[PDB]
Amino acid sequence: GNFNVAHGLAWSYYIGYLRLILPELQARIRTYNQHYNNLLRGAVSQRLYILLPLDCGVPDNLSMADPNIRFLDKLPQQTADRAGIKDRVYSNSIYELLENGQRAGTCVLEYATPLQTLFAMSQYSQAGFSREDRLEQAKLFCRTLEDILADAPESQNNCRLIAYQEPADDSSFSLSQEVLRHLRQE
Amino acid sequence: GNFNVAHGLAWSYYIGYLRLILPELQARIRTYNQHYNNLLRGAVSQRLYILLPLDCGVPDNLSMADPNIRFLDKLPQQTADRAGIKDRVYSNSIYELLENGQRAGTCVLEYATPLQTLFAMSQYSQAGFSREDRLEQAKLFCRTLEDILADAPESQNNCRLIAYQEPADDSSFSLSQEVLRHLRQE
Repeated sequence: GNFNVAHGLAWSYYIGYLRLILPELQARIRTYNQHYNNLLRGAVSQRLYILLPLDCGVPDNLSMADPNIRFLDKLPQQTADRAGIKDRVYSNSIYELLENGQRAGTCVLEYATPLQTLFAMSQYSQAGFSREDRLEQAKLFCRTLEDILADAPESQNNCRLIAYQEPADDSSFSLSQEVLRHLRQE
Repeated sequence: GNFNVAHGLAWSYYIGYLRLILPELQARIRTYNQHYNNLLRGAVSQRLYILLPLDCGVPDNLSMADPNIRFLDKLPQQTADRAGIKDRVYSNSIYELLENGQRAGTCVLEYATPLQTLFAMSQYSQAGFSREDRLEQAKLFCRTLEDILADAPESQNNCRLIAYQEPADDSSFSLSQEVLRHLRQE
């Protein structure tokens, strides 16, 4: 009905990023696990885990968001700029999920960048954007994003959305646990 | 009413790019004209000219779109990553507008990137996006973009939108002339 900025954000994210990165994602993780060391087999997960914090807060470093999340390595490149699409290549990060001072899991992990736009709008007066407005568009962003992936060809299979909202007060939340739950699940 | 992907695209473009680049645009052009050579005064225009082709076609190189548009130089950097915003710095291009094999004008010039998303959607089956759909969203993108700039603080003053549509057949159009008209105008 109204403006609904989320719809545009979701499509740009998929068309301009997800669809270009996802196809070769499995291969780049295979390279890290099997072809970057002859003494050990890597155990990096097979999917791109996309953090979708409804509050749209996106820290520069994951560890600060949670100490139990630690940067491990850069996802190896392919490498091919001219495969057709061009934007390639892209920088991606592998993280180890700590639990009891012990590595519980490992995976390529990142926030949904468009949420920065959402966050920035709410902090921009001319936008007339409130907290609830941000939440509304954030939820919407996820809904339309997963709607897109469903119609996608296996792109949904190389990818998983981790949407979550933290309580406002007396808030006990563990990002790593949230991710782990997802990793562990399969 | 409906999805209207343009609204999101316009806001992301302004919030994530225009608003970060525009503020220091005047200074970077002042640097090129006055502080990059002690033998001559540069004559680069004072505004960022944004190409808004309604057909959403965005060539890698401007000259191919028109031979009379020639890359001249990179817009000098500031340079400051941590001014608050971070994405900075950004690469920008200065172009000379030829006319009769003679330089008629010179300015920092670039396409509105989000139009690539529009173009890409129309070429994506699952989107259910037609030519007219692309045009509709393209026009909409410009409308909401200029709506944003109007409420902006002088950002509109350091910037100018060049929206244009080319005829389908027997099409005689000169991009350089279009830009020049704009430059000349002031």
